[PDB]
Amino acid sequence: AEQTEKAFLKQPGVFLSSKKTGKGKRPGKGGNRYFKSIGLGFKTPREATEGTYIDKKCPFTGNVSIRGRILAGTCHSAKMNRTIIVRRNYLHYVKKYQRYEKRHSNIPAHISPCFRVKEGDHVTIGQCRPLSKTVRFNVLKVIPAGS
Amino acid sequence: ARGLKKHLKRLNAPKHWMLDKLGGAFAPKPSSGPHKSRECLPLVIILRNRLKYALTYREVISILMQRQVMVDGKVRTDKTYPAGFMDVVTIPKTNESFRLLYDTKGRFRLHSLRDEEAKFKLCKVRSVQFGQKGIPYLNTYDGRTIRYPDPLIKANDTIKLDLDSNKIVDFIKFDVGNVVMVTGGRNRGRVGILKNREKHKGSFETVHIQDSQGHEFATRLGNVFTLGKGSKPWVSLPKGKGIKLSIIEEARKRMAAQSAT
Amino acid sequence: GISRDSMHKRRATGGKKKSWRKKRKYELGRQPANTKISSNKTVRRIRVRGGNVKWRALRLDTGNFSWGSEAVTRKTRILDVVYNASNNELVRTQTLVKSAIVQVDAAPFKQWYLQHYGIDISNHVVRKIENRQADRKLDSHLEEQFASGRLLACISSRPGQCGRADGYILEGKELEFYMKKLQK
Amino acid sequence: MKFNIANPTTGCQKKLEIDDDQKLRAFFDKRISQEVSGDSLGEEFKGYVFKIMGGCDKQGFPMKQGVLTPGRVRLLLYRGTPCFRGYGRRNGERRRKSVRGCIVSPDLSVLNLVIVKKGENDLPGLTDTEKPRMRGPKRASKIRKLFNLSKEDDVRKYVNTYRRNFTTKTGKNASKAPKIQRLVTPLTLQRKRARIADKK
RNA sequence: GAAACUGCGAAUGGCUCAUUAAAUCAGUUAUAGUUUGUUUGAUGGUUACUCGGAUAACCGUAGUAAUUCUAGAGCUAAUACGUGCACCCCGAAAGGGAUGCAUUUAUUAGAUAGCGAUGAUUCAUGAUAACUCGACGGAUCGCACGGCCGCCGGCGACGCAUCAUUCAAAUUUCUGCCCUAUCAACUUUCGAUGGUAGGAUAGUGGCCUACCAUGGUGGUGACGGGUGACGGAGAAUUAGGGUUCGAUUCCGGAGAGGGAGCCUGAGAAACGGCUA
Ligand SMILES: [K+]
Ligand SMILES: [K+]
Ligand SMILES: [K+]
Ligand SMILES: [K+]
Ligand SMILES: [K+]
Ligand SMILES: [K+]
Ligand SMILES: [K+]
Ligand SMILES: [Mg+2]
Ligand SMILES: [Mg+2]
Ligand SMILES: [Mg+2]
Ligand SMILES: [Mg+2]
Ligand SMILES: [Mg+2]
Ligand SMILES: [Mg+2]
Ligand SMILES: [Mg+2]
Ligand SMILES: [Mg+2]
Ligand SMILES: [Mg+2]
Ligand SMILES: [Mg+2]
Ligand SMILES: [Mg+2]
Ligand SMILES: [Mg+2]
Ligand SMILES: [Mg+2]
Ligand SMILES: [Mg+2]
Ligand SMILES: [Mg+2]
Ligand SMILES: [Mg+2]
Ligand SMILES: [Mg+2]
Ligand SMILES: [Mg+2]
Ligand SMILES: [Mg+2]
Ligand SMILES: [Mg+2]
Repeated sequence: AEQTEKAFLKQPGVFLSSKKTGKGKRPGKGGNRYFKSIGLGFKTPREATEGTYIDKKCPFTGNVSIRGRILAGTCHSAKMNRTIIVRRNYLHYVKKYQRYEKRHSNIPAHISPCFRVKEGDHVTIGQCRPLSKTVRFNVLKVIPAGS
Repeated sequence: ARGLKKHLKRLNAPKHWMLDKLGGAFAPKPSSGPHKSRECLPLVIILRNRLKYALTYREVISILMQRQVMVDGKVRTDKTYPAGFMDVVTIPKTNESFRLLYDTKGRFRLHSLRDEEAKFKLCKVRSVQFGQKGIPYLNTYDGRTIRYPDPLIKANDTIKLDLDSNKIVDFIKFDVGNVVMVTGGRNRGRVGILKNREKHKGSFETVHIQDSQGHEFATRLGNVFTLGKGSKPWVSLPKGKGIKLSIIEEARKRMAAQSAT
Repeated sequence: GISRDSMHKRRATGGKKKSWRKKRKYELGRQPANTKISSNKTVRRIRVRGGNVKWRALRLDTGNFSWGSEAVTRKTRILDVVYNASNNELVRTQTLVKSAIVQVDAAPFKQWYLQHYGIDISNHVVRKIENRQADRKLDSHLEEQFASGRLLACISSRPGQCGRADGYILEGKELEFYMKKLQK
Repeated sequence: MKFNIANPTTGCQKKLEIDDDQKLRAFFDKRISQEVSGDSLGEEFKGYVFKIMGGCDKQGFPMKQGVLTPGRVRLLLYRGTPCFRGYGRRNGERRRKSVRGCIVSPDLSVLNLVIVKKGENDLPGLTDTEKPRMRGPKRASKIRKLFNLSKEDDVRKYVNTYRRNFTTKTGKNASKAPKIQRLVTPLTLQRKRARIADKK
């Protein structure tokens, strides 16, 4: 199961030992798995509404809100645990020569288990509160490379 | 800094105060109050620079310490009290009463009022939410809190506030077709009819306003202030009536004035 | 003193950060409470930013614990720390921290259970007690530990912050998870 | 070594200078707040008991209670505590100052003594005349306690007892009495009624 | 009305440019990630005709070469200090428990398309079970005197608590900086990158600890070195493009001989504050 840490992982506020049943109640009530919509026109993946993973940094089932800048880029590194490096490619204008030069920036981003990603896939990231020393973004959508 | 700044350098003061740059090193630092320091007119500016009743900083203190000036019906003795948009300033000895409104060039104008019209003001609703004990309340953009508001009132609406009963007399819902004034930005002081509302999820909402002469300008929702339902404002406007003239048109009037005057 | 600034850290690239200012008071830390289980209760009052107050518990012996399924909360004595997911050294030192698994006295909950269900683990009174006994269900794992007089509980408060050690009684799959960690 | 002898019951005080080491052996090794018999201090002090309150060393540094040494140490003191007056200094400001220990030793330059029990012959200028208190009670409850007044008995009629009369160099007559504090008057009851009225 | 206690302020201003090269800083964001004396608005339950003990000024014994260095004794105040009137459960439906506000935890409601808001929150807020050894819920002051037959009552001042507001800070998103490769690899045992659980913090965060994973950056120049490098608004010269400068009065940052540490406080790692 998802219980792989030393502590028991669960969603905060979802009581799992209630005598009554959760049939007919909203998410997060009656022991039902909690999930939410982040707004801005983004859809909640089926893997997050019907999954069993526990991720307090997940934008759909965790305790983090999306607000600020929405960016897009390509998955550059997917070797960390639930974190990827997103490469953003842009052109910098060199004024004196009236021409452009290619630049890039690597943006660390948290990716919830509901998303599948590989190097080269296109990802959309939304800003959230600091999740670690460098992570300030959460993956909101993944488009497989060549699609 | 290790805390709060108590001084305002004269060149850093808001431009709409129209302070001369060589008048001194400092400008009046607006006190905390209902309006923001960048969107207000301290009483010292009003009494000395606009009305000329006081000739110096010292004389403004004498006037206020005699309890001769009232803002929104209450006596104020703070020289840097931040009087702002729609505030009613009353001076019983001179029998005068003004409303702070923007002229079409974006500067505060002391619009003389009649004794009857000086008994109320307009306020923009900031938000409506439940307070302690589940009691609903609304707060405005002039720092006021009203409990038990009408359930129909929502954010960005305008309420007519009676300065005697201190109660909501009537309100205007924020909707397309009403007459509004711009209270911030490039178009500050312009009056028109709200024609459209463009919402952008997560971003600022833009509102397209059309002047009475067909001139259309946009601005942010935060800079709009509904003045009346339909096309007639609930308050008296200055002579320009929020009509912004081009520099060419303004020069045309000035030329004609010299010929006649 | 203890500081929470990032100036002493390496950059994400790995390069060093040359110091450009001294430590600020608004980024300070403080010594940990290291709350222990002891009958000599001691909570010291700490003045924090804004003139507000924090309560730092050095020693505690009782806590306010809630039986979630029964929706009953009682003050009870803390008996022992049995498991800690962060550091096993906090178990043998009997340190009270949030999310630590502890054993609490079962006596206060037994009294409520007898007063509520009329069971050990006045005409109108017996009318309702039997009525409540129809929908009475007690987990076998939860009942087995009432005989010993101790209930496994999880601390949900932060004793070093609020000065208290409150929690809830373990039950369901959470109880199964931790009792398997203690089965050695 | 000098001695500052004070008589709390009488309000009088006097300085005594003694140079006989054999007579000072009674005080040496004593600590603050400990009592010393005046028999060996002299003949006129027979039957007198003195309490050691403190003193200053030959460099003027004061003795501090609790410093269980005969020498000088440096302590970080708070304002207003003994050995650190801290006048004109910031609130919360601490200072490191030199303080002599609490154990009496020949290194002291003066000792402050309090007569806790008088002997046979009354000392001249210490137990002969009683100096009156400069000021009488000012709080209402203390005036009633002083004169054993009751709840119904008026208190403002007794402050005239210790009213101070005198003549000014430029005038002829002048009397002064204290203002009674915590005195229940019609105005105080009016304030209480108004405060309750506001709540309703 | 001196003095003195109490209160507040002294964290602004002024000065300077040493350190500092994605850092400061600029435009642009975010706080649903926090604190905020004051101002302004609103809001605070159904011995008491008023408690207690101290202390200053003052008074008078002083010490030391000496300092807003200092000891002892006698007095007396408070808006100082310490106190204190001030629906649910059990149940022989009597009686009892809890019953303000705040604090801490848990259960529960917060719909639908009686029932509020958002682009978005188990959010605002409600109810319930308990919890805390809670600087909270006025032992204060001025002026004016009136109306009822002792009762009632006016206009102010100051103060406590909560929310909103204002004044702000802290942290923070995106993009942007001079020369140097005779600097090509750098980071990671002792945090480097990320994960889980805690601790600490006003609060987010390897900020710190335990455990786990092996990541993170780099010819689109990392890392290192140089700067007689604070950044910007701007300044000089300019057909156009450009070159050079920007210590200095506006804004931001930083420092107070060098480091470090800290008290007081709403606010300082303060220096015309303290400790080394
Ligand atoms: K600052
Ligand atoms: K201060
Ligand atoms: K910026
Ligand atoms: K820059
Ligand atoms: K934190
Ligand atoms: K972590
Ligand atoms: K203060
Ligand atoms: Mg300054
Ligand atoms: Mg927003
Ligand atoms: Mg009094
Ligand atoms: Mg003073
Ligand atoms: Mg360098
Ligand atoms: Mg950057
Ligand atoms: Mg809630
Ligand atoms: Mg954490
Ligand atoms: Mg570690
Ligand atoms: Mg430069
Ligand atoms: Mg330099
Ligand atoms: Mg410069
Ligand atoms: Mg220089
Ligand atoms: Mg200069
Ligand atoms: Mg400057
Ligand atoms: Mg500094
Ligand atoms: Mg120097
Ligand atoms: Mg310093
Ligand atoms: Mg100096
Ligand atoms: Mg200074």
